[PDB]
Amino acid sequence: RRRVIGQRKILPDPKFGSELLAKFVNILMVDGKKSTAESIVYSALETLAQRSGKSELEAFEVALENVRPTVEVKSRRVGGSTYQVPVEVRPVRRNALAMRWIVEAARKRGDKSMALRLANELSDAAENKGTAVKKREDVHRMAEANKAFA
Amino acid sequence: QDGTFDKLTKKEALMRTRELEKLENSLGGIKDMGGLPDALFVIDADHEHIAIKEANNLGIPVFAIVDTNSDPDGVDFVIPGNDDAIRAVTLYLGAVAATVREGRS
Amino acid sequence: GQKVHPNGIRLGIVKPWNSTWFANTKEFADNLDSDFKVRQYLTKELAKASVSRIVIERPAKSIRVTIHTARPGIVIGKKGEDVEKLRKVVADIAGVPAQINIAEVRKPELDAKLVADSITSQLERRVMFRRAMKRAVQNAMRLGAKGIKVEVSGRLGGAEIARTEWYREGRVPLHTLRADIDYNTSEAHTTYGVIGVKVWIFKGEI
RNA sequence: CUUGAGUCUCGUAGAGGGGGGUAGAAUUCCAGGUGUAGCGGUGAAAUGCGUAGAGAUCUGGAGGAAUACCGGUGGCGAAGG
RNA sequence: UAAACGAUGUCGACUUGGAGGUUGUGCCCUUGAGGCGUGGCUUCCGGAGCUAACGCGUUAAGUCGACCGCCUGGGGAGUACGGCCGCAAGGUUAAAACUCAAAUGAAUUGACGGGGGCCCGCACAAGCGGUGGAGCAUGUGGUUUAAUUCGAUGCAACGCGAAGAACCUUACCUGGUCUUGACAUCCACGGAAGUUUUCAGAGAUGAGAAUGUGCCUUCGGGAACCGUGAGACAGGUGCUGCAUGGCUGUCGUCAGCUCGUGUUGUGAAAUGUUGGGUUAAGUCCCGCAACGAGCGCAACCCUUAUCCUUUGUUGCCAGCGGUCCGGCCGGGAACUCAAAGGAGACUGCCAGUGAUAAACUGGAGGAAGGUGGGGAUGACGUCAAGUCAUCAUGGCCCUUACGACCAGGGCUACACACGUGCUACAAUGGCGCAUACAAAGAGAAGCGACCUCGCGAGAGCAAGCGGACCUCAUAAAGUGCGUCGUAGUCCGGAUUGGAGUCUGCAACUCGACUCCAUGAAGUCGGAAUCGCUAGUAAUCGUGGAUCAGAAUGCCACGGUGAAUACGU
Repeated sequence: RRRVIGQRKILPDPKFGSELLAKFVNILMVDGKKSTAESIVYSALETLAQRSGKSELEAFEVALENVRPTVEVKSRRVGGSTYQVPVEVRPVRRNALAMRWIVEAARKRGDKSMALRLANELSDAAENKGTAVKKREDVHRMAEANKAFA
Repeated sequence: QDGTFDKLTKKEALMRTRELEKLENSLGGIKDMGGLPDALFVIDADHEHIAIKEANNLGIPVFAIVDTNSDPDGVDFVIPGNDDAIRAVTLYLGAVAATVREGRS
Repeated sequence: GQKVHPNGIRLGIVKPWNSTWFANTKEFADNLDSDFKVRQYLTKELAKASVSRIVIERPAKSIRVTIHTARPGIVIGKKGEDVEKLRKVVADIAGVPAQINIAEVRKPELDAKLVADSITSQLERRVMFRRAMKRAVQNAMRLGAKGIKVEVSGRLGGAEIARTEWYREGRVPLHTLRADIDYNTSEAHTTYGVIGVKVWIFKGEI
């Protein structure tokens, strides 16, 4: 509320030396599994280079521009009455929700193993598909059309 | 001073020192004698109408220097002076000091 | 119940003890049981001693239990009999050739147990609960104890009303760790239920 | 006698009254044109109005009633006003 | 006729001030707008004064005077009757009977709102993880039963009491048995007893028999026990927290409680304790009629975040002898680790926002920046809260007994619902292979080293230790190796019966454990709902206590490790 907290300071990628990639493994952690994620997501990310066939240090974002969010519903029951009131995305969520848009359909897809199942969906965004993509298709509908109540 | 010496703690006693030094900063004038002063020489009326309101309720001679904004019904030896113009009040208090420093004759 | 006992939570300070000694696992338990046998049969049999505390120290197979008592002349017994006979009592009720010790209590107004003994001694005296209650309060104040809030247990009067007696006097900073409050209670088996008393003597600091 | 009360000279303000006209917006109604399936109504609804031409639009015409803005803790009157 | 109301009759005189408004006017350079004055009408503050009070306060509800109208408890009643008036509706004038002891007005402290604004908190928000889906373990509600004992069972129960239920346990039902017991003190009797055998009984007990027979014994016969009889008996988880103590939960680690003194008020009372920010706060400062004090928050405790004083045995092995290569012995205790004492973070400082203040912020220092991190500490109060089934505890009980001994069963039975947890539903997983991976603890009636087999259970052997010396006990997920590529699946484990291991006499009901077959539902769970703030969630395991034994419960320790928190 009235008080605020700063963003927790994060060391960079232990392998590529980039803090943005280090934050990425931190969201997929269920059951406390980064060492398994070492054989799951780190084994996934290592394969993401040659499958993409280019340097995944700064070309890593060539599939993320469409994913850029602009609005989400903020529940302001102002005066005791819930409203739509979609506030524009501030930087502490517009990038967090980008990672929240990744593995929603990548647990039990019925494939070899999610050691490389996630290594299927990533190039799909710069191959024009995958989970992160259609996330922005539904956001445009809830805003920009209800001006009488938005 | 004695408590910080050896009694219980060093740092907590130092905190109490640095705080209650503000308490002793308050009450700086009255601090010597047993109280109940003979008379009173307030330098205004409105700003401290409570002061006169207590000294007359107790019967102490208020030697005020009334402003002209003020309410001189309560005072004892009203002085139609001007309370602002710090030069003036310095002059008044200098005269009063000259009187009181040897009022013992 | 939200009123933890202040003495034990302050036992980490000069707060005294009543059974401090050493043992291995093969003989904690029996020695603890031996300590209760001497702990109970030295209180029921010693109602009039006005005992403040009995403290158990066990140096080596021959222990040095001391007893905190009010009147030095009354605890002697018939000139040393209780010194020997109760040592005879403990020589087998504890299983060691023990040695008894007796400690005086100077100004028994300063002991929360002994005062609570004093009021309890006069609670059954068939007196009214207010006048006698406040009368003792200043007695300690004239003799020190710079703060005590006085409590009497429930069941006051002939009615279902069983209330408390808060009655603070002075300074009893319970939540303040540096408080070393002197606390012990006392209760009286009344012809109607249970009537007790709780008193918190404040013995300065350190 | 002139200070109380009143007459005269002189101006100042005012939704102070009474009688006359007079303007425009606004509701309503009527006539005309265009063209059309809904109109209205409320917390959802029917009664209602309507396919004939309603609502909507502009063109006019009749009538009656009140005077937006200024407008105000403003003003006037013995009060009602 | 009107709430026709300023609920204030008209008229006159006197009595501090301020700010407006509207309308005249005099003087002044009106230069002008106006400045200096003077009139009238007018709205709002306010001490005197008045008022019960609110309030009025030069437009009085002030201080006086002249006249007029009205009042005399509430109801009945502005009603009946009569009159006058009115077309009529009805107005005005205007009682009484009877009934009650109040009806009122100002205001104070509670305050309930379908006043209001504010501000707080995984309250909501944003995510995570969940429960509810399945299947298993316990508990609650019901059914049955002999009992399936009792309590709690709105927030605050339902993996609770009850820290571990085969008999025992267990307070329940049945059956057998004794009735001064089976609990304990006091009597009579004699003598020790204890123990070893019987017989029956399920034991209870009953019939016993003996070995016996210790010591005081101014030698009873006691100290003792043995065994029986009368009594004061005890005794009973037998009734009352709605009699209690104590204890516990509840708002709630809530900041709110207050009190003295002082002041204000005729007083109920207020003040402080409110307001301006500020914060975890009744926090700080600013002012404030509050000034102090007390209970509260806070720290004073412990642990943890650095280094230092004092110290190295088993433990660390810096360095020296070799390595008895593991640091083994010496040996250093440099030093990991360890402990008897400390210091270090204290708004401390730069700078700023900010009233300068407080507060806050940017920055710096140092391991540690604004209670560093956690616990201990629950104010007044609060609820017939619950507890007489823990105990103690008034009153109510019966004492050959609603006392008891012993033996079966039952607390786990089912027809279902619910509470809680765990297990999954897999390939973030499984298999086996190689691999390094901790900490805290526990214990000579013990773990049990080691040694052999058991596919294992554990068993036969067994050191060691009184534990910086012995075991539990190796970590585990994990990574690389092939692996299936989602298979109701090598998932999962119910499940069943067989085979066996130990625990305890004896374990179907009601032991555990192992092996085998068992491969079910469930392939992520709707209505929904809850938990969640850094090492957090998420997890992974490890042990401990409780333990003859029988954890998904509970305590304790580590392993890995994110986002959400802008916001009232």
